[PDB]
Amino acid sequence: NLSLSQSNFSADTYKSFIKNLRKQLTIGASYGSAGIPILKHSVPICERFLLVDLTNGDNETITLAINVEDAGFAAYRAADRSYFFQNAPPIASYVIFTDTNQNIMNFNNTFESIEIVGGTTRSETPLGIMHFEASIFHLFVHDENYVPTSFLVLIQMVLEAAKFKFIEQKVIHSIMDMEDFTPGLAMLSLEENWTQLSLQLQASESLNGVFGDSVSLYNSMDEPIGVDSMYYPILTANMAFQLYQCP
Amino acid sequence: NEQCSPQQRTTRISGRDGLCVDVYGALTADGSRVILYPCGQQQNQQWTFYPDNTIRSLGKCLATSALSSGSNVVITNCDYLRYDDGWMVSSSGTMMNKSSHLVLTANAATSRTNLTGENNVFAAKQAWRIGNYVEPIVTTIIGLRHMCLEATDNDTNVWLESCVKNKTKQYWALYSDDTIRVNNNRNLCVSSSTDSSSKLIVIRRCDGSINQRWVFTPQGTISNPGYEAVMDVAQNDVYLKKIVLSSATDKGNGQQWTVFY
Ligand SMILES: *[C@@H]1O[C@H](CO)[C@@H](O[C@@H]2O[C@H](CO)[C@@H](O[C@@H]3O[C@H](CO)[C@@H](O)[C@H](O)[C@@H]3O)[C@H](O)[C@H]2NC(C)=O)[C@H](O)[C@H]1NC(C)=O
Ligand SMILES: *[C@@H]1O[C@H](CO)[C@@H](O)[C@H](O)[C@H]1NC(C)=O
Ligand SMILES: CO[C@H]1O[C@H](CO)[C@H](O)[C@H](O)[C@H]1O
Repeated sequence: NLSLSQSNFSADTYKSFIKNLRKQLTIGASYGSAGIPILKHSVPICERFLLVDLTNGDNETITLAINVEDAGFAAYRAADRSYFFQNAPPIASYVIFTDTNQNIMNFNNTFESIEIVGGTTRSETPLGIMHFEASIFHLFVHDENYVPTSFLVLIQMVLEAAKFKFIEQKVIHSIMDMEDFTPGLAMLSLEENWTQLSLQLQASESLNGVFGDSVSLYNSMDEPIGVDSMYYPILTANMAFQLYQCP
Repeated sequence: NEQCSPQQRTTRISGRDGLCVDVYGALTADGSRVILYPCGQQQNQQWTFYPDNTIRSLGKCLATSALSSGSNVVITNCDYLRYDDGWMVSSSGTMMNKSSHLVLTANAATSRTNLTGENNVFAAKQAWRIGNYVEPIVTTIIGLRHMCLEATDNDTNVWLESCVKNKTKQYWALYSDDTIRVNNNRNLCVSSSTDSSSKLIVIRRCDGSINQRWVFTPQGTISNPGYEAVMDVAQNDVYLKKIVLSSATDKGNGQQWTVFY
């Protein structure tokens, strides 16, 4: 299983962790004219999950199961226990963490579902080394009070980081500088539009690299940049892979 | 999903010095000329793309004038071009005529310069951003050891320095002609060496050349597609204070860059 531990922790190993995560998610990826790998689709369940271990400084480890179709967490296993999002694939119980005491969390793996139940948004939830550590702990013990926020932390710091090199860079700066941050409009607008960008970018094969609809990505000055084509370096040199949307 | 096959999109096209592709005078008739003009909201800068590989303003298609290089680019009646394979726009922003291989080009930066069909050499004058947002994208450029490209020696050289938030000379403007420019002085462009003996990347006065055309690839390189090479840190050592042009290679991390905007 791919791993990121607190012992071997730095900007460089985090960068390496994300590279290998991207690489393994994009095994067998399709490619278009944009050259941004598209994730696999209609994957047999028995091979639809990529397992990733995370370990804090107190050597408490959780294994997260990433759906390789959409690069979102379906479940995680701590010790002999495991916890599944109620929108994880129905058969996921029979393929992963089979040798565990399995539980169902009463919310979906989406930011919307997690924020509603957690009672807290991503912009109120700080990100950094300390919060990565706490998240691993709170998930390992499964303190229900902190399970929602812990996923907001780790979904962003691992998966959205994998999805977007800009987000990866925000986490690199936070690790390097030992400076926590809450995400702003730039980071959130990428997360909001990963699925929309995937659709439009694959739809653009039809129209010479031009999108069916515009996508508003914000910059660090809170200025909305409208991406209606593949000819923006903030998309093209940012997004690492896509959701399968079009044949 | 019907959104996988969108039937049309109206956008703008901006290139050399951030100026837009413009039908001179908004003229209806066949052979009406197409020019480099300051960007605006007018109808004759609106360009509608279609599945049949046409690009249309005023209800008429964009087209090259002649078979050989040199001649203008014009709008003409579409029916003229219904059994023509039309334009292909490459990954870099090179807009090419399929059958002829001629590419959309701006031989000068001046307002009302005639756009033309020339032989592709991947010059900055042949690079175009298809998009409604025509403004230069202000950003830092982070590379090896998580350090920023900084304009140095009165905007003549470029090398890596520790990133400092809001430090003027570490900010760069990415123009619709694939140029990387000093944000404090947008007459100046990052450039591959004009001297044949040096590979050292420099800052020089913008001139639309092949040296100044830079493509941020999805694989994390900054490519000069004309010279078939990428930006690289000299010997993977940032303290050498030299960024060079080198053939693409996976040995080291000196050719990896992030756009942080
Ligand atoms: C890309 O370039 C090619 C070649 O330069 C263009 O093909 C040319 O298109 C014109 C207009 O359809 C063709 O026109 C007709 O020629 C006859 C005489 O043969 C004339 O009587 C008609 O009034 C009309 O002008 C022309 O033959 C054709 N040339 C070739 C070599 O096929 C094409 O239009 C360009 N495409 C774009 C979108 O720029
Ligand atoms: C989770 O997603 C399912 C569809 O897969 C949806 O029916 C359900 O409403 C979502 N969760 C909640 C709490 O709404
Ligand atoms: C004076 O403006 C008009 O002509 C110029 C060229 O002279 C441009 O085509 C512009 O789009 C049009 O509105």
